[PDB]
Amino acid sequence: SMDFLRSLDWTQVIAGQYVSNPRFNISDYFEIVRQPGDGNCFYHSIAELTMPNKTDHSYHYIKRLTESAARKYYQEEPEARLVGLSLEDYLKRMLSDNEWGSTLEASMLAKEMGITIIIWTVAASDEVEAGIKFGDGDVFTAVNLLHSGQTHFDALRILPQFE
Amino acid sequence: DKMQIFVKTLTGKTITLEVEPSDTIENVKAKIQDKEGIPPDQQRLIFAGKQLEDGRTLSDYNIRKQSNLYLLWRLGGW
Ligand code: NA
Ligand SMILES: [Zn+2]
Repeated sequence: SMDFLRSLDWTQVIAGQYVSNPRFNISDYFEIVRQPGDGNCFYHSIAELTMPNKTDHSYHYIKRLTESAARKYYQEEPEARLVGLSLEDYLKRMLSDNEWGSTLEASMLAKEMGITIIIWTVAASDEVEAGIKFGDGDVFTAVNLLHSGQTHFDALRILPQFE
Repeated sequence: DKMQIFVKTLTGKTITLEVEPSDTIENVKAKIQDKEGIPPDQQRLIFAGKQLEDGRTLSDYNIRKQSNLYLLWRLGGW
């Protein structure tokens, strides 16, 4: 069980987006770094994993990177089709406080920041239902997020004994 | 003209849908909502690397009987 994370099998579903359905409990392999449930926790979670000396206000930087990413990528992002807003109208809502981030922003930030983002999703349990991965890196180099409930995100860090 | 297609969901379940070639993508999303409860505006239906668009039919995408599709959905967002 100690090498489990080396065994993950990712299937590409659309360009640069991969899915896996491994059977494991999140807390067996990851430290869960809880984020405030203030509507900004997608961006709080990315900040925890990418910004040194992260505070409750680090997320503003990530949202500015999301704006930069969207100006490059929004028009061509397949998930942006579900939003249905022009770029400028999307940006005005995205940048508003307490507006929820999503898999769309994960896709764009992965490209903008040059990183791989994995969102692991659970449903009222420690048990993983799925992982969705934006970018071609592996779990050991990725930014790992935990999606729980409808819109809540926390940050994950691989536990040291699995490195 | 009834046929079936297979849809693998983000969470790894394979479901079987009863469809017709003239069914639109929106029609298929409605069938998926009936079976899995996912709102159509949250659904990302994918075939052979392409996210399918509302307003098109299964025929337009060369989706024949026993085709295998993927269903992703948004995580988070408004
Ligand atoms: Na996306
Ligand atoms: Zn602030």
